Amino acid sequence: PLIVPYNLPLPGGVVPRMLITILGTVKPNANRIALDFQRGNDVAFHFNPRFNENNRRVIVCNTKLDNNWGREERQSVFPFESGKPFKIQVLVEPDHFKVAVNDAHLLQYNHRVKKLNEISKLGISGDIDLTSASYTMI
Ligand SMILES: OC[C@H]1O[C@@H](S[C@@H]2O[C@H](CO)[C@@H](O)[C@H](O)[C@H]2O)[C@H](O)[C@@H](n2cc(Sc3ccccc3)nn2)[C@H]1O
Repeated sequence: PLIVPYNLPLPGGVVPRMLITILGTVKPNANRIALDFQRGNDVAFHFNPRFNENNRRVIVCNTKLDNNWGREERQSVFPFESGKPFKIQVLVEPDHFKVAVNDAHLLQYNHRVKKLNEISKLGISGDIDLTSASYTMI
């Protein structure tokens, strides 16, 4: 049981074949969740489930540079359900982050920030009860 918002240090940044696992439970009337993989103040990879944007559920992903959001990447495949236990796995690959939820592939996001070994924090926020956050090499 971890207090949200939660900061997970990623020592020496990320690297291909590093797997980051987030476990928790979605709150009963959730509206939003966010994962923010940060390089200093920049956000290399923002992963943002939205449960009610114009009465649709959507995943929004983006990058923040010098305090400005860039081009959003959107999709309607949406695996989360309010009130349920979830697992998000983010696997760093050479050209992209890959995300799987509850053991089903969800999306990939190409690397816009290229200094991977400087992406040294993961922020976890929004409408969840967070159980644990950790990493391993596969
Ligand atoms: O681009 C990614 C960002 O998008 C904006 S919303 C964006 O705003 C633009 C300008 O008005 C419109 O042009 C676009 O159409 C529209 O999508 C979101 O507010 C950004 N966010 C999401 C979250 S979660 C969260 C929020 C509070 C507390 C905990 C977790 N925290 N920050 C980010 O997701």
